[PDB]
Amino acid sequence: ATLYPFLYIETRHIDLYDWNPIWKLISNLNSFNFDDVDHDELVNFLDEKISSRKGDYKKYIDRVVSVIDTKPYTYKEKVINYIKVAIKGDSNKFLETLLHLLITLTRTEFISPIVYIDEPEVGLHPKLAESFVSNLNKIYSKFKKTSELSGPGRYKTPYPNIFYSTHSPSILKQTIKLFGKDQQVLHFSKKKDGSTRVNKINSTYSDERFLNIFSDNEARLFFSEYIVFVEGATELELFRNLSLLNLYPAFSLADIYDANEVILANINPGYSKASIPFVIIKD
Amino acid sequence: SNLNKIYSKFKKTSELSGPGRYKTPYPNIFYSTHSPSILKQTIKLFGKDQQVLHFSKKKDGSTRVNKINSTYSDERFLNIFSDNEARLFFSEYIVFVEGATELELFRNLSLLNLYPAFSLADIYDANEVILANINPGYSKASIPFVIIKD
Amino acid sequence: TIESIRVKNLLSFDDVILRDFRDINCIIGRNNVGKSNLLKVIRYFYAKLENKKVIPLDFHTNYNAVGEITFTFDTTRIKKIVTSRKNNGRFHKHIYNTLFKSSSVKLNFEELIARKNSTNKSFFSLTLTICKDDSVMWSVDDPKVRSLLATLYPFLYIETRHIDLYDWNPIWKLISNLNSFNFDDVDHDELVNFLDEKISSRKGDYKKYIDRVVSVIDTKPYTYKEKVINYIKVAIKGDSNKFLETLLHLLITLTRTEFISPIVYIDEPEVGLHPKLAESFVSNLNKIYSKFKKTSELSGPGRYKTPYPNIFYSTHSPSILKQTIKLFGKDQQVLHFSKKKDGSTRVNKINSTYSDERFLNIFSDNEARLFFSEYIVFVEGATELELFRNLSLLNLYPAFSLADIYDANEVILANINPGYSKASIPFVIIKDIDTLIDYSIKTEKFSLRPLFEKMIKELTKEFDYYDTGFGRVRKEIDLFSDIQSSTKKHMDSGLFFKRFSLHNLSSRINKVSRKLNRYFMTTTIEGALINEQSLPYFFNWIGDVILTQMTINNPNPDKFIEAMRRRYNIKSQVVPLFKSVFCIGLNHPVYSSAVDKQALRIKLSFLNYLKRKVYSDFNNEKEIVLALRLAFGGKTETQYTLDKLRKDGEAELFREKIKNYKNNELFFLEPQMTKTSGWVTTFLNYTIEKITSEESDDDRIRQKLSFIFPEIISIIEQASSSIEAEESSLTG
Amino acid sequence: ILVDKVFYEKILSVESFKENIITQSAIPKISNKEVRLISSGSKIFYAINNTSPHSHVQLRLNRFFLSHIPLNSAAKAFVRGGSYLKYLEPHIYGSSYCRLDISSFFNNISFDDVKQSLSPYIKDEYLIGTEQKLIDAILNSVGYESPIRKDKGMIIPMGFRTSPAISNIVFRKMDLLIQDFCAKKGVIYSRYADDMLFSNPRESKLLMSDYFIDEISSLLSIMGFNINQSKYISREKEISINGYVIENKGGNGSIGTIRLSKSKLNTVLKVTHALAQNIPYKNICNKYIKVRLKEKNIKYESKKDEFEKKYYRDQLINYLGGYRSYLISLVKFHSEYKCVNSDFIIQINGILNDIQNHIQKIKKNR
DNA sequence: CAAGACCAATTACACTCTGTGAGTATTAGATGAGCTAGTTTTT
RNA sequence: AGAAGCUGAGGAGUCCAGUUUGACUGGAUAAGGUGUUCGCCAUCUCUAGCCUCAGUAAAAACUAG
Repeated sequence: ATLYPFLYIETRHIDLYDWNPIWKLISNLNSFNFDDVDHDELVNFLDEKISSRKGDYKKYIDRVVSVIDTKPYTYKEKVINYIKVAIKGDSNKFLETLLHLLITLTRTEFISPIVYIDEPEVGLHPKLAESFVSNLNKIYSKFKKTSELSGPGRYKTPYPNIFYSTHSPSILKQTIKLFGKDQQVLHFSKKKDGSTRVNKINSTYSDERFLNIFSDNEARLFFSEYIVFVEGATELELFRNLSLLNLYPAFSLADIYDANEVILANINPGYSKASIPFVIIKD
Repeated sequence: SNLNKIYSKFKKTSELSGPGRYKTPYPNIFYSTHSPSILKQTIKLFGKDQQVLHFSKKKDGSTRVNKINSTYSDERFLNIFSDNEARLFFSEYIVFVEGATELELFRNLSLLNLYPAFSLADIYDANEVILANINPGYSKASIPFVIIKD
Repeated sequence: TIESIRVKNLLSFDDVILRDFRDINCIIGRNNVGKSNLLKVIRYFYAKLENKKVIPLDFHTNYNAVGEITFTFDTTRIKKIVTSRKNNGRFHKHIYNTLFKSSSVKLNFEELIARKNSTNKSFFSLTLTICKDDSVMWSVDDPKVRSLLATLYPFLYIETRHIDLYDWNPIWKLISNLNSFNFDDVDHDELVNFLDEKISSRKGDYKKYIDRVVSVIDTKPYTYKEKVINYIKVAIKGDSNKFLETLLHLLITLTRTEFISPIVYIDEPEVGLHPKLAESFVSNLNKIYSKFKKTSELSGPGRYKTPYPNIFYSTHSPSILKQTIKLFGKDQQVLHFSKKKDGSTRVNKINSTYSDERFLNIFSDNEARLFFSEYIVFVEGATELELFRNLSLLNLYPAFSLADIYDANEVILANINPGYSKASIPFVIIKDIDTLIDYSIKTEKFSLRPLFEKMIKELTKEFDYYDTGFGRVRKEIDLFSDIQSSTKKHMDSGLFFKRFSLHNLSSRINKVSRKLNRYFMTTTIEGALINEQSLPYFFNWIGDVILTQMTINNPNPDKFIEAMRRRYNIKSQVVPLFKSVFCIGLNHPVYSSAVDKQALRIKLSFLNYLKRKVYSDFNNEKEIVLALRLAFGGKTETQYTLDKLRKDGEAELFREKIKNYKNNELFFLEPQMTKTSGWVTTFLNYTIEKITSEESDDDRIRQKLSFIFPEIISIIEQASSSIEAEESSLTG
Repeated sequence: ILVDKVFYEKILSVESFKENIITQSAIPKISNKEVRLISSGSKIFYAINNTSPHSHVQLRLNRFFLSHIPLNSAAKAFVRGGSYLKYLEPHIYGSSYCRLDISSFFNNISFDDVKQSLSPYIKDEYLIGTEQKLIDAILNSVGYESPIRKDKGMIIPMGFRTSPAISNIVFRKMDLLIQDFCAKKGVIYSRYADDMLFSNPRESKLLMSDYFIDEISSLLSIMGFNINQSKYISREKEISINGYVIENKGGNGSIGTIRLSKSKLNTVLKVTHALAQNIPYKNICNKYIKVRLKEKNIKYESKKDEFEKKYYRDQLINYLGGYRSYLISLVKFHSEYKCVNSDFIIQINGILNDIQNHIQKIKKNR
């Protein structure tokens, strides 16, 4: 538990008035020993530097403590208070700060946590979700050491596992384009009698042009229950006709994608055959 | 009791002096209490430094604020003060009697069963000294009362 | 109708058994954790009865692998209902197929013939065992039995501190569960057709609207409970204290034609309520309880003989307890929890039924306050109430304030019966020696009161074997029997004892009666105050009066003083001048410097004159103590009061001297020389103020008080030690 | 609780083992001549000398040390508040009953188990220099090397005052294991010394099956305890344990009852009948009460004699009072738990009245 | 005989490397008296 | 295959069984009746069902109405 901790972040039901995960991470993930520090000297110094004469603030603190009858702080509470005093500061911004803090803390320790973020795009502009993924990728790449990229700030510590629960094609598109080979897409769906599956959808592409061109249309295929692959725009005009789909309220649940042989090879629909059924229409 | 102790720990009056004693006026404290225990302890412990406010209503419907007597010139009455005396404050009609026989008669459950209205009035055993100390005439509109004598 | 609840090794219970449940069982005590734990145990048991996924309760200690909750149900009414021939119903057969089936088919044709005498009671025991691995199992492995027990004896929890007025879930649950109507025969189509016919511009207009609404909001079908709730809501014309009272009335009214026996637990029914409101709540509960009761001559429609559901209260207000005791009487009980030495909740029944109707009728807030106590000191006399409730004395002893002083005679003590609740509410009964022994001057012989003989009879340890240490009790009893001899010579006209000392006898009586929670004083209450070591201070008190409570009557003090000096002699006629100059006056006007000096000189001269006369008239320096004692309604060592001496014609010269001081010299103290005059409070306050002025440290003040008042301080210290011995038990 | 060196300095060895502590002297063991070896049947009881430091150390251990160590609730013997009535009470809810007995319970307790049980409550620090620790110093006053059992280790004596508490403390792991095993199968388990009573409320033959005995033996084999098959009793709807009859007619929650058979009360009825027949006290105490004057009467020093009559009055009064105490303990147990037959209650009330009348008669005669 | 099942209670990264988890590489009124001792369980 | 047994040593009268013409050995007075899981059990009724000498440590509950 203490070597592979689990963190859960619910963005939909998050509160901006508390920083519980942040302070928990700060208290648990430290390499110091907040025990040598003794309360007496802290106070003495505060009294010497605050105001008035010597010992007045110490007497004030002593008379406040003697009439409050409070149990002493735990180590986590004490380190949280010390961090709060030592720092000068108190949805998307909260999540980004939490992830950045966790990565920075986990770059100097052998603890490898696992994060699960549920709905990272609630109440966010598509640009905001793309910016969130881009910032996380920048944090990931900043600490990455690879041959020439060596020096201060470049570490070889393995990164913690991060799980998303996303319904937005923007986050998926940015993760596929930026992370590349260090990302995985999991499709659950169900079985005939009722049982959840777990399958991996092909998100790594050997063609750099396809990765750069990758847009919302390609990311929409991941959220599709049936894909019709076509070779020209005329098929797109035919099978996206609203009047034709009105009379057939079953083909409108399938999305039509214009793909050549290279695009089909890059997408590789056969990998996620059981998850996303597909038909390739050709002349 | 703890409130009164901390109140009296920081009092510097007459010959009482020394370190830790202050002559600064104490902050005003208001209590919304429905318990006779708090009221009786407040009375017995503070005396001249407390007052009791009775709210009630008016005929057409309007809040009143009256003062009920709480300072007693007899130290014996202040020390003897118990739950029975503190119950008179939380009353709407007090029947004052001299004698335990009248207490037995007017608290008879069988008689009060047939007269539900009189069950709302509480009966207190008081002589002339206790009546003078309580001074029911100070609060007549707030707490109506009748003194039954021979 | 539960009769026993047993909890072993769960939460704060090691082995706790609750029995003799009644209709209006009330719970009091400072251990709120115990009440919370009991409520949690009951709720967990009833949740596991209904197969709900809940967290198992924690063990009291981990050195036990088993935690048991035992519930015993009185299945006598249900057995009689289902046994009768004319009860051939599906539910009745279901009841007499799972509960009363295993105990009947395995017996011969003789055992059951003894169960139809209408005198025996049937008990059903169900045990829940929580194992160390968070696994829970029952004594009987039949979910049908548990479900039937839950249905027949449901548990209701009502919280008043956190209650939502908008939601009426308990009311609708009770309405749905407690009914005798079948709603499955109602045709929804017929009801919709009737509603359409009621509001119809044309034939069949509301039907299409209803169909459209159903189509556009199509969801899961209504359950039976939802249907009956909706039917009740449309049938009725209307939707803290008032809410709870209405719920209790509805539950009582519903449980008049049903064999279901609910269990009701109410936590803090008096939060945010005026005392009159709580009393009215208990009165309304008693009224609804008595309205549905038929007893012999009481009959007719609207009255039932159905047993009432058990109601549990958790009250911190003496008003609710007082009204429950006064109204319900024998149909209620009080349970005090407290704790143990190592830390464990107890449950003890406190006496709440009184055989005296006068005591029940004149029952007041003080008597209900005695139950919310940790130490009660029972005294006979208002002087003891004045002495032991003195504020100026309790501040120096911040341990006797936790004890409550109650004035009670023998009859009140017998009615209260403090001995029944001894380990829950420790008590001490303070009495005088005169209640044990009596003396006669005419017939110089001791006599034993019936109380002392009864105490001796109680202490006669007959039917006993030989044990070490318990050998001197018989000798003490024999000595207390033989002290009845007439060989006790009295000197000073029957006021003192020549050789006998009541101090030793009182000490021996206290030593032998410590086990009976009784303390007997050597003399009356005035004896402990007016003693030799208190003579200076007492005298100073008198001087205080002469300096405070008596002021000049004439508006012009200088002229009146000059006239009195020129008319009355300052030395020979000092007493008439003092009587005619100073009178009773609350105001203390300030006079001129010369007038103040003259008044101070006159007061000092009068004080010196009275001191000299007191020291000259009486020579032994001790007879003055007895004179002052008899002045304030006291007693001598011969157990004789001033009135009793006057009636017996003893110490005529002493009575003459007392009369001379009362009517000639100490005339200003005559109003204070009676009981209930408040002289005790004033004397204690003055003595404590003087000692505080003299001695700085509080320990020195307490030592001086012990020196001047040995018996009072001894009693206070003994009570404080008794309280602090059980401080960890009688404290939340 | 935890006992350190200072605790043993002036609480458990305040005066007895003090001279050894100051002058760097290791606390000695118990010598052969310091104990007596009394015999009753095929049993040996080790009686420690009253005037001995070890006796005082044992008293202080039992008062201060061996009174705060937690025990298991199933241990109803040798515990403050425990009784045989509480040992038989929990089984009223059961329909089937099983009785087992551990063979030579005190002689089979290994000293290593006692050491490992008392180790958590005693600090692991040396007492007398770097020669002897504190745990073995405590243990030296508890155990004794039995010459009868050869050099088999320090066997806990059956007569020492510290033996019962040590036995109950060391038999806590086994109590927990047996209690958990019985809980997994819905069996109520209660132990008094070495008698284990198991009750089953359900209509099952688990207690009469060999599997239950095998499981109990397998559990007990962890610490080396066996059970003798001579007194293995498995019955249904009724069981007699030393005259105490537990009877449950059976059902799905029926309450059982506890009574005492006429065999248990035969002696008191015989004594009362003899008193009714005006039998002289010479043969009512030497036959029924098994109390008799020895040949070395009056310590061979007095000459007045005539002490036989007053002895036969005193001891008879003591026996009647003690048996009255036993009966009223039974009735108070009934009042506390409500698990005693009503007819037995009225019978013991009548017997108590008869005993009181006979005591009054005897005291009047003297 | 021999045996699975053997109680519970008793916040932390040092390190040269400040980032890594080895590489090496630093580095250093004192004298006749004269007395018994419950029931039951374990045993 | 090892446990178990068991406060010990005895004695007087009588019966049964065995050997044996004459003595020894073994078992035995909580009595009787009834039902039983056959238990060393439970229940009911009396006149209450033999004596002597040695030994008797320890811990708990209980001396109530």
